[PDB]
Formats: sequence, C-alpha cells, structure tokens
Amino acid sequence: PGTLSLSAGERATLSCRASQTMTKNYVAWYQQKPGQAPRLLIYGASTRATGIPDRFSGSGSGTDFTLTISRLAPEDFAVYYCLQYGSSPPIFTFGPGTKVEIKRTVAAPSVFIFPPSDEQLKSGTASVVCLLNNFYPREAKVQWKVDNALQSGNSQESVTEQDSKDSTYSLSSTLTLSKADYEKHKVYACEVTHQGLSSPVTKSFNRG
Amino acid sequence: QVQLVQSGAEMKKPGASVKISCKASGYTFTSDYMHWVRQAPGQGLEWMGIVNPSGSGTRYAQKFQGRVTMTRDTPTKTFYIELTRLKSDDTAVYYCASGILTGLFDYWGQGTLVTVSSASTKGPSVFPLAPSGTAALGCLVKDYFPEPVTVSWNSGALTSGVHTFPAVLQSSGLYSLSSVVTVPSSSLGTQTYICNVNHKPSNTKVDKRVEP
Amino acid sequence: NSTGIDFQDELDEFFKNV
Repeated sequence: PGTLSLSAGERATLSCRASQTMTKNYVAWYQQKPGQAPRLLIYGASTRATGIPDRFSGSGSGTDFTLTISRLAPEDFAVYYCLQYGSSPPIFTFGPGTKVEIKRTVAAPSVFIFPPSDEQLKSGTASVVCLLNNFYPREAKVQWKVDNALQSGNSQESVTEQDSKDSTYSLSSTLTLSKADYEKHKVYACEVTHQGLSSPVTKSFNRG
Repeated sequence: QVQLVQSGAEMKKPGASVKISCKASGYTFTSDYMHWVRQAPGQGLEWMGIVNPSGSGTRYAQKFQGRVTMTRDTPTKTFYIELTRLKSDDTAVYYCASGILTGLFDYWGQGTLVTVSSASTKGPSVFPLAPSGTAALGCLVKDYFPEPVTVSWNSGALTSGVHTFPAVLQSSGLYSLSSVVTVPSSSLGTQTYICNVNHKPSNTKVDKRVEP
Repeated sequence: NSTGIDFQDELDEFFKNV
C-alpha cells in the first residue's frame, strides 16, 4: 500500500481491489487521523456521508472502485481505508490503509548519537541511541557499526508523525546490548543515508 | 447527539477473557445496528461483528467465530463484547460503532486499549540522553508496562523542538520510548532541562535532569 | 430511496429470516 506524497490542491485517486464485484455497489471509504476514530466519507460507492465536502467523490462498477479527492485541503491528509461490505450474509472487510502525506522540499536529517548513561550501565544494559531530526522524505536508512562490524537485529526504529509546522519526520534508533558486550568494543557508530545527503553521514563515539 | 462511551483500558494475561462495555446516550438505542472494530497499534482496522437493534441477531467475522460474543441490553443502553482465549495478537484498541444512519460505522466510541501480555504492570526506568549551532538531548523511557506514557519538558515550559517517539515493544515484553528536544548550544550551562514522565497505569511519575 | 435506509432494510431481511 504505497504512501502518497502530494502538495495541497493536488488530485489523488485511490483504488480498491474488489472480490466478486464486491456486491452490487457495496464499497465505502473511511478516513482516519492519528489518535482519532475513523470517519466515514463515502458509502454505496458514491453517496457522501453527512458533513463530507463535495471535494470527496466515489465511483466505479464491477471489481473497480475509486475514491477521488479533487483537491487536497490541509485537513485531508490522513490514512484512508476501503471498506467492502454485504448484507446477505452481513460482512464488513477493511482494506489496507493508504497514507496521504504532505509533499515538501527535501530536507537532510541532522544526526546525533548518545552513548549509554552511567545510570543505565549500573543496571547491566547498554542502550545507544541515534537521532535523526527533521528530515523529508520519510525514507531513510540507519546502519549501526560496532568496531567496523555491520550490525543487524539488535536495534529498533521509531518514527514520528509528520510535524504540524514544517511537515518533517524524525527518527530514533536504539541499539541495545548487554553491559558485558558493550565493554568488549570501543567504537560505536550509526551511518545515515537519505535523499538529502550527498554522502552517508556517520556519527560515532569511542566508549569512554 | 449520539454519544458512545466505552469502559477503560484493560490488562490481560494470555488465555484470559475480556469484556468491554459501550454505553449509548442521546438516542433510543432501538434503531441501530452496532459494530465492534479493533485496531492493533500501527495497523489497519479490523471488523469483528454486528448486532441487530433487538440484540437477538448477530454475525461475527469468521476469524473470531467461536471465541467472541456480542450482546446488547436496551434498558441499560449498553453494548458488550466478550473476547476469550486471548493471545498477544489480540492486543488492540477496540471501538464500538453505531450504524444508525447507514448500517455501517456512523458514530464511534472513544475506544479501549486491551493489552494482552504475560508481563505485569511496571513503571518506567528513565535515563538521560546527554548533549555533546544547535544541541540535542533527551530521555530514554525504558522497561515499562503497559502503554501509554506521557512525557513533558520543564513541565510545559519547553515545546518547540520536542519530539516524543512512539513506543516500541521490546523482546522482554516491556515497552521503551525516547523523547528528545533540540536547543541552542549556548544554553547548556544556563538552563535546566528536566523531562517529566507520567505512567498513569502504574501511577508512577518520574523527573530526570539532563546535564552534559 | 436513499442508500442508507436501503442497506439497513437488507440487513433487516437477513436477520428476520435466520
């Protein structure tokens, strides 16, 4: 379900892959914003729900159904879901969500590395954190290195929702290992790759 | 106005059962089909079942057939779901929804988080993320259960540049989270930076200063 | 007739007959 990037006032057309022509015209579209309940926009393929602007519209026949946003207002940016339903027997099947996001000028991440606190090492775990601040587009690759050894499977990633102000993303990667393994190595680095970086950026520290 | 109010968040061990309520107000509760919809964190929506206005007719999604039960009591205007044999897969926010206008989902409850895990309630540990143009610093909110956790800086004095990342579930079964803030580098010796983390489920509140 | 009342009518027919 590929994410859509577009500026305000652009057109978007979401498609729903029906099975057995759905039934009659029983397809609906829901919009959800982070931290919020979904809101119905279209049902019955084409009739709008109460309070939904005319800029939303639905259409289609057979297996092909479509939600068109003729021009995106700032409040239209959200995740959109297709709902196929029927009456005999009743059934209601959400499709995968499609995020619609604000397109923006490219912005390179600012990278920071944080060595584990002496507080945490007292407890026997060592968490190294790599911060990527205010970047667009969302696609970014963090690559931990420990004594020139590429790492995999010992880190977890987290990404903020697009910022209300500058429409940028931020990412945090936490490399976690035991205090014993942490002291067997000297150099810790996270290498960042992004569309805004002409060359990969490496932030690093030597333990102690 | 139609209003659906669900019961509060629940914590369950695997294999246990859970029963969420949904109290309706502002309408007769005798006209509308009701639905239960769930959403795992970071995932899509998933329909579970439907109940006819009398409550004598139901139709669950096939995945939950034999383990879910939905009921309705008009005199109390309450809608119920009962999920059993809970697994970690069942961790989700559960929504009740009324179909009074279309027969679909026209009005929603606020939702109820149900966390199925063998882990027990646990307040966060908090560790500084020390700063080395602009500087960065933060707090590592680690090994807490369950969600959610709220974080603030200087008890609301700081907002610009703050980022509080979504929690990630560790292999231990406890959640971990980081909150960061960008500041001018000159202020590292002239301003006190204190993260405030409140874990409501454990009623734990911790403050942590972040020196260089 | 409008789509909202019609689908609820079909749902009424399924549950009345099962």
